Amino acid sequence: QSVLTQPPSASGTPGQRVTISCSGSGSNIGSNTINWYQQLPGTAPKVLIYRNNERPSGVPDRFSGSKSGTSASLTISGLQSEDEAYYHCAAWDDSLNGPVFGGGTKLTVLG
Amino acid sequence: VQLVQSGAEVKKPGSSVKVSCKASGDTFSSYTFSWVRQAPGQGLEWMGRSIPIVGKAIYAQEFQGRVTISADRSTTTVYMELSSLRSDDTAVYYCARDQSGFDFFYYDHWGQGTLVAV
Amino acid sequence: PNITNLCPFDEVFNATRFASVYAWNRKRISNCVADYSVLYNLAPFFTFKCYGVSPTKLNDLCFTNVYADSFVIRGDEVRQIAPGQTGNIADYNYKLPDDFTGCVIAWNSNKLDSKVSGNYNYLYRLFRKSNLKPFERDISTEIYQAGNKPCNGVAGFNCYFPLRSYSFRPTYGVGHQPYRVVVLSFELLHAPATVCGPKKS
Repeated sequence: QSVLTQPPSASGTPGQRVTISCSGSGSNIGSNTINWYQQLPGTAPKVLIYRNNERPSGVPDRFSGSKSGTSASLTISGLQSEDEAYYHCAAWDDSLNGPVFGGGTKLTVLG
Repeated sequence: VQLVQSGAEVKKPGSSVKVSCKASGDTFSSYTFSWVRQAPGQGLEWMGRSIPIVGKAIYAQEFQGRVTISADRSTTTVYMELSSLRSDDTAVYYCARDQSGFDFFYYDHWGQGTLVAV
Repeated sequence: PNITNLCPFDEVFNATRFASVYAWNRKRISNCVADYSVLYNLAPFFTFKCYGVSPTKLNDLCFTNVYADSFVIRGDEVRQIAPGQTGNIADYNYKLPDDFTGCVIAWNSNKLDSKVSGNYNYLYRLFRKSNLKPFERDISTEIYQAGNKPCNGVAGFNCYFPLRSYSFRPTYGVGHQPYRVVVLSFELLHAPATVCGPKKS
């Protein structure tokens, strides 16, 4: 629904390196950094990463975020079975002077 | 931080919503506060932002006027008022606290909101 | 001339947070030995003017008592901090007397003070009945009744909130960016000296 397009679903097996990409337009994502967020099922969603390169306190470290112009990619190594959740990308859209959020992905951790 | 809000309640189309969010454990006024709704199991999209220091507020251009946001510094609280509800507004609402107003880090401290069904 | 003591100018000029113009946190320093070479040699000072004494012979002077007051402002009104100058910031929040003897330092700080969401920690008042006496704080948030109509409680028309906030985000151009402003006020040798720079030989 937003400028930041996003595939609907993603899959990952244990011990598998998986990659998820979020892209938009050069008006907002080509000139501003990207934050990534985790909608964990059923209750309050939690932050994943800000500025694509540094993480908050207490969060694990296997997440690896990177930015290349339009495309921001998060890579997960050693994915665990409790990580099945929505993953979202957000950025401060400067055209509308407000935050804009991605479509979201269903990360499914197959047993 | 310690964020709380009102409980979940169900309404009918054509009604109005008064909903409230409270923050404790920090200085309420110094931080601005954002309101974002999300349909159950759907995508995320921002609604508005409010300024406890002044009271000036900004809303989504697609939803100007029909919604309103208020803040109080003496009681240290923020409120939405929603008008002209419909089935499109069946969603959970989240009051987020900005830790830093910079691209380096923003929009982290953030609560569990209230679900609304119309 | 040893020299022995020191004074924390890195406490003020490198402070991570500054108060806004309505409640500027004046700090009085005494029993110091301050070197301005670490100050002046810094690169990004785009505005360094002084009035009472020349900025060259500062290191060979003694000061009776020094007040350093720091805050942030918009670039457009940086020229308004001059003594006797009028306008908005130099009339309703913080103004300097004509007999001012210290001097000011203003520069651009978009590294940290700039906020992509705008200024919602700082602000600058617009409404006040009387022009404030120089170097006087003002923290009261009494609602300024604009017209003849008295009013308390909430806002309205003829009833306005006395506070307005800036918005310092990177899209704002030069003069609209967060310019830190510090002011040193002192009396030039009319009392026993407690702070003097490194008396050089």
